Amino acid sequence: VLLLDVTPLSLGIETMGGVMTTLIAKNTTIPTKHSQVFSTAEDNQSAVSIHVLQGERKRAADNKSLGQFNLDGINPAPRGMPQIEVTFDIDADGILHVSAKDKNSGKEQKITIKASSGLNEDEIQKMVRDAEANAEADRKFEELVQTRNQGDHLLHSTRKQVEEAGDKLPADDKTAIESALTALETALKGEDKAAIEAKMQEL
Amino acid sequence: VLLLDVTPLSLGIETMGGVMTTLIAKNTTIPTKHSQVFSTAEDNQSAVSIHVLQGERKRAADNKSLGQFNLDGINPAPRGMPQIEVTFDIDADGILHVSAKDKNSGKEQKITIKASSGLNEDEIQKMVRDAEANAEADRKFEELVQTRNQGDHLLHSTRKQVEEAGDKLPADDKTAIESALTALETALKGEDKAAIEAKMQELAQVSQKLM
Amino acid sequence: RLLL
Amino acid sequence: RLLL
Repeated sequence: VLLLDVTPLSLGIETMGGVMTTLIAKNTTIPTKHSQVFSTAEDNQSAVSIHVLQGERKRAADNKSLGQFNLDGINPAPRGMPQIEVTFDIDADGILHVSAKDKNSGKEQKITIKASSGLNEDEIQKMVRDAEANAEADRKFEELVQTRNQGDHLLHSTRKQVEEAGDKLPADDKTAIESALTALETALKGEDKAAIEAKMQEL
Repeated sequence: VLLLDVTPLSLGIETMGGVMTTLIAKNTTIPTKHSQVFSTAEDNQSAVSIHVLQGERKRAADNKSLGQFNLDGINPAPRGMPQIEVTFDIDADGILHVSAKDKNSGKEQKITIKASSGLNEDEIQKMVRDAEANAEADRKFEELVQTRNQGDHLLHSTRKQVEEAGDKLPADDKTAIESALTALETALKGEDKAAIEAKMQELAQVSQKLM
Repeated sequence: RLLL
Repeated sequence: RLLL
């Protein structure tokens, strides 16, 4: 009642896009545990790398990496179908317990990060400040990756849709497609939202 | 330098899940314009309803509805494939211009909401407080909807996957599936993250002879 | 992000 | 939310 144990910065995992998904939000009174179900990005993806991070930025790259672990043995499946649950657990001691478990095959890996781990009080204030200094440039990244990821989804949707009607697709339609798809993917590697939405439009 | 006309609350649109996507975040200096591309939720969806909202909550239902409009004529397509761009535009006069345009068929509908619209100075403070009061309960809705929506994606993924190998699928596998599909879709209608993940899991164990 |  |  007089003082409270709180997480100084948010804790989460890096996801598709180079972004960072927060599982334990900033200033949560630590004895807390949160779990969110994620999946794979690619078809027949056999393992996922759980990259633990601490920070407030949108780029997983602009945060503190607390550790990383792999959860493999994911039985081949269409991308977006395997179920992987990541669970962030911080006890009163402030020790972080990050586990991942294939909600089907039963497999589960674990990593335990001690409370001395992370950005010190100094780094914590700089993190918080840069978060604010860059808040908008960060917003640019958010809208960028959402679109980028959606361009990824189209590249595949389309690519597979070709098979679903291979010969049904007359040459200079089917050829007109294979071409732009090449174009979009290159754009996705880029970071121009305007350009990506364009190559998306082209397809 | 002495004053900045700024947005009191966030402005966005309601998306799948009953959640609300923010296009112009709170306290943005108004003259601003943001656009984000969305898509459809259902296969062969012909129209999208752009429901405009002002608020800080996660439930589009706990926010202020500034207006709503439909952008139809979307040529039939596999869900998640049509491209719809929603553009929120507030000029110096603080007048909001929400447009939606099929990034393919070129169709585009609009709605203009005057600055006198929205929550007043009072409602604005209440909105902000409740946001803080409920922050966690809102956090519960987020994780739920994210999961719920992922349960949706699984229901259809699996439903279609049945066709792709209909007879290849042995009775009490294919029957063990349709049953779970029926169970999950119901769980999705509810709001128990645990049970939704539970039926998602069941389908994930039953529908294996086609993983 | 899908819409209805 | 997809993992690589």
